[PDB]
Amino acid sequence: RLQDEIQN
Amino acid sequence: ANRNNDALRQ
Amino acid sequence: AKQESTEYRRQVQSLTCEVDALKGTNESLERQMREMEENFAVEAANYQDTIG
Repeated sequence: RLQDEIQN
Repeated sequence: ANRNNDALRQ
Repeated sequence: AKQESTEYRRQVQSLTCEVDALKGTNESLERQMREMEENFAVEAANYQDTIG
């Protein structure tokens, strides 16, 4: 869910 | 993308 | 020897109830390794919303 926010 | 996310979060 | 035979038979029968209640809890550890695969299904769901 932090790779969602970071890669977005 | 939101609706299929909330279906996999469900 | 019959009071002694009544003792060690009860202690061995109590240990037999252990060895089969342990196995039904070893069959419960085989479910906690699926609550693992469901916590990895939440990793894969947060990775689905990542990738999407």
